[PDB]
Amino acid sequence: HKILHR
Amino acid sequence: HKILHRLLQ
Amino acid sequence: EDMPVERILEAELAVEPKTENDPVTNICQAADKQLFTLVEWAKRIPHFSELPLDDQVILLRAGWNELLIASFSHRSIAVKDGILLATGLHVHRNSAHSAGVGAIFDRVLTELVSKMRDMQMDKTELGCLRAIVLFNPDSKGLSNPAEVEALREKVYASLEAYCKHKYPEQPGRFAKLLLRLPALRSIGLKCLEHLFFFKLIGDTPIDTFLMEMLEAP
Amino acid sequence: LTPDQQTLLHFIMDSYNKQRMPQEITNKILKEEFSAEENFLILTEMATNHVQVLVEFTKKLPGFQTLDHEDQIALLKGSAVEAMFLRSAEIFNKKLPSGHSDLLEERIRNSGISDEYITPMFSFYKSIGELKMTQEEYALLTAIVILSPDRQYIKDREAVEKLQEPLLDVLQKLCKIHQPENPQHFACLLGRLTELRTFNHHHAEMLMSWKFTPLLCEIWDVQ
Ligand SMILES: CC(C)OC(=O)C1=CN(C(=O)c2ccc(F)c(F)c2)CC(C)(C)c2c1[nH]c1ccccc21
Ligand SMILES: CC1=C(/C=C/C(C)=C/C=C/C(C)=C/C(=O)O)C(C)(C)CCC1
Repeated sequence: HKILHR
Repeated sequence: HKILHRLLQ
Repeated sequence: EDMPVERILEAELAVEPKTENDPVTNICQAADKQLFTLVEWAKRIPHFSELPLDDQVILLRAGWNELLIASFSHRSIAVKDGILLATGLHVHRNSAHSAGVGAIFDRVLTELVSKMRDMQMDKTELGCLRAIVLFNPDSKGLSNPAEVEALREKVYASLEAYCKHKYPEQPGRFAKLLLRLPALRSIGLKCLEHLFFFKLIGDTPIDTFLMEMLEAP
Repeated sequence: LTPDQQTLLHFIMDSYNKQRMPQEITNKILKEEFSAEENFLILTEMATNHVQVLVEFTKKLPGFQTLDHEDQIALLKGSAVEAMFLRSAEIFNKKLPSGHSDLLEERIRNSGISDEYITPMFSFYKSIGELKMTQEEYALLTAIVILSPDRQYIKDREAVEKLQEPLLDVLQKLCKIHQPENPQHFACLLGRLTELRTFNHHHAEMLMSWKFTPLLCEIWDVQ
């Protein structure tokens, strides 16, 4: 997901 | 308790 | 060893063979039938009956779900896109999806049935795995955890013993077997979630011994 | 154990050591007798910092980056919670001053989390404590937790499997070496992997039975 996806 | 206790004898 | 894998294998063979309308109800029917056989299976496992009585209660009451799932998943190697129940019924994948429970059903097939087939898992290995699941020291409120843990280590030793002699050109078979146990735990916890829900909405014939396993004692 | 296996270990060990020292973590909780609801803020922060160092640790695993870029997300949020408990267990069982050990235990118990969930933890921490694990065994076992092929939404399971294999062989050999006293120590270890799945299962339910940072909402599926 958002943060975690880079 | 009832069933399990029993079969273990 | 002091944990003979043939005498564990005997317990596996000496509680099985039977040839011969909702999906979930049929599984719950089978689950109840097989809980009775399970207790007879547990005594046949070395040093089990020799433990305390309230300890045998806690082990079986803690791991019954994983153990039964293990033993029907191995039976279901023959069948494909499905599961073979102890009552001689075949529950097909597609029939599982429409009854609501496709997600947990497919995980059983991929992580247990398929894996068991692909590594051609034999009945001795199944029994040793189940014997480990049975001897769970982590079980809550059990009298002497060290006794349990000790018995588990004897099974480990012996299952390793058995794997090196029977399959010497697979050094990492012993580990690969042991890695089914976590996947088994995760599925078992998900199947108990589902069952607690199915009990509490009322819609499903839950017979006596399956009911007893689900009600806090 | 082979010089190729032996050099693979060193990258893990190097990568693992970027973690906050146990003493740092220890210090943050046992320093000031905290408000029950500020213990939440502290624990929240730790877990957030753990996730950050964990992501970095996974990136450098051979070869984690060859995997599908949506299976990396599956692997991460499928193992984040389990990774944490293993690291807590590592921290909790590291030797402390006289009385500090018990004081830590009771401060965690005084955090609003239920005894339902707390008693199982300290029993799991006491469990891996008695395995007298080395730092290396910890880090290889954490790596094996992360590269677990049976996580949810894993589009390509067979890829993950073959990444996990190498680590298991090293961990086997290391177990022989560091503990030939306990001949079934390797198996005893994989045993703990199982027990970590119950933490994964209940975590969601634990938090919601008594806020969160952005990264935690995401990787734990909570709000
Ligand atoms: C291991 C490092 C990374 O610290 C932790 O993350 C946590 C460790 N946890 C610990 O038990 C723990 C153990 C030993 C320690 F020294 C410690 F500081 C913390 C778990 C828990 C569940 C209390 C927790 C932790 N974080 C939480 C966040 C929310 C809600 C709960 C938590
Ligand atoms: C996996 C599965 C479930 C199983 C529950 C249990 C505990 C089953 C045991 C079955 C036995 C014991 C069959 C047999 O012996 O043939 C439930 C319904 C929750 C969800 C859908 C499929």
